[PDB]
Amino acid sequence: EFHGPSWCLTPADRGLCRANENRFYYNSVIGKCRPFKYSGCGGNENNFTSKQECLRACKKG
Repeated sequence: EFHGPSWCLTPADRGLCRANENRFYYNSVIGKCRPFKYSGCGGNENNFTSKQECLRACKKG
């Protein structure tokens, strides 16, 4: 059904810069966006800052 992009089901990038942030990662198992300590610079393009945007993007309802 979906084309299958390459940045919504990728593993949460957490290993590059050195900053203890808090981005919302979309879990492909439960579907809910679980916040994770994002390193910072470098990583995939799925680093959300809120939860309403994470669901409105990969879920789109």
